[PDB]
Amino acid sequence: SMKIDVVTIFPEYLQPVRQSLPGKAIDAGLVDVAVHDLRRWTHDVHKSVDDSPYGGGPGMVMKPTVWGDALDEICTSETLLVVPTPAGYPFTQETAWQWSTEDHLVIACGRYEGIDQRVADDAATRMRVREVSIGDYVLNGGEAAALVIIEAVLRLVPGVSLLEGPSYTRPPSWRGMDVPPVLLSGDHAKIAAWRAEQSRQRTIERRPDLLGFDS
Amino acid sequence: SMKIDVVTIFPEYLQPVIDAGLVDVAVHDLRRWTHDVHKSVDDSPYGGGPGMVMKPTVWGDALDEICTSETLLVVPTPAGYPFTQETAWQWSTEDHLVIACGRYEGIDQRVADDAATRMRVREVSIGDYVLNGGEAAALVIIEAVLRLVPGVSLLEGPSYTRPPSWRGMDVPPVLLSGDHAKIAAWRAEQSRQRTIERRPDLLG
Ligand SMILES: Nc1nc(Cl)c2nc[nH]c2n1
Ligand SMILES: Nc1nc(Cl)c2nc[nH]c2n1
Repeated sequence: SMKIDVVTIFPEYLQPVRQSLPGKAIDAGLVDVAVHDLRRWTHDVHKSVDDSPYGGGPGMVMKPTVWGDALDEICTSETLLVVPTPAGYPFTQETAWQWSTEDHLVIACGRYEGIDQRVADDAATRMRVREVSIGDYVLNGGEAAALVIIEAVLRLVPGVSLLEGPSYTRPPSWRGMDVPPVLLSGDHAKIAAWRAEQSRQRTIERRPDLLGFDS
Repeated sequence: SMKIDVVTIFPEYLQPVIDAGLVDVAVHDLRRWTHDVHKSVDDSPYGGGPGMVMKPTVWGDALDEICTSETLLVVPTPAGYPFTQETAWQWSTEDHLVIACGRYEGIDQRVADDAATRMRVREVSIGDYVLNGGEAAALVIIEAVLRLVPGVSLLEGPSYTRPPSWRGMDVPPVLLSGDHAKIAAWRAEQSRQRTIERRPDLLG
């Protein structure tokens, strides 16, 4: 069974991990997900986790000291440390398959302008570290990305290309819109071929990159 | 002022949303619009194959109640157009977003096609991986859009803060130099190197 530890300053926000696909995985005993408040490893009265960036710039950077202490306690040499960041390597379906075989994922959720780079650099001297992005958009922090990664990985664990075209179910006519007749015909070869043509049309239109075309 | 309605069979997933003003996020249990005592939301796919397809009659009723002509209907799906920061900026000025969360096998296509005859519909993916359902994607979309609502190229390089020395690693001395033109040039080179290494697709 897999162990996933999530470290965040917003532990309550990782509640969606519950009943859902990850929730079912947890209750089936296929994974254990534990969420940790980063502030647990602070020592000052104000529980500060961030400070202004060296060299200037807007916002705050998360302090290495607190993160270092947290990861010391939670990680081992076998840990795969996942660091969600807009500046990361792309997280893809291939990545999800790869991580689905891991014994222990630790996900370090950052906020503000991110985590002092020395945290990942230091961790990499003792364990495998993967800084990853889940897409080309900006988030306030890594927490929502952690949920996406957990969803993409867990649905692949034992025990749990091109675009899929349109799908239909009953009734065969609805608001004057009919299900494509071929889908009702029971002709496997014809259905297979129609579904391939639909997938091609959709992939060209929506994701031409998947077929090696521009945009 | 933006209103976001999310429709899902997992309302608790999305439930915990700041609470600062002109932004209302309401979550709706899709089972509210089911017709049968079993509260069925999906059915076997026409043409065969694995999985289930979400029912058009249920989704049709839900969207009829929740949507208006002004609504931007967002449908998270792995088969979508890509959701990008450009998309986020566009949607941030919308008065009403409705996010229809379904299982990845899909909502019967007639739902989106019907809706598109009376409102703007956007089927979108948030990346190149499959999720079992659109719920986590909706969280990402809501976050990416709302942080662009006032008061609601190249990769960035490494950042640093106190202490100047930690576990044998010093903050790059240039950042402490007070030469701010040089600091900008150093950061640009860091960005170049990181983009080449991690995201060469961004350079062409
Ligand atoms: N904070 C954060 N984390 C991850 Cl993985 C991201 N992927 C895209 N934007 C992102 N922002
Ligand atoms: N179910 C689902 N939905 C959306 Cl928007 C996705 N975007 C990428 N993978 C996805 N999977």
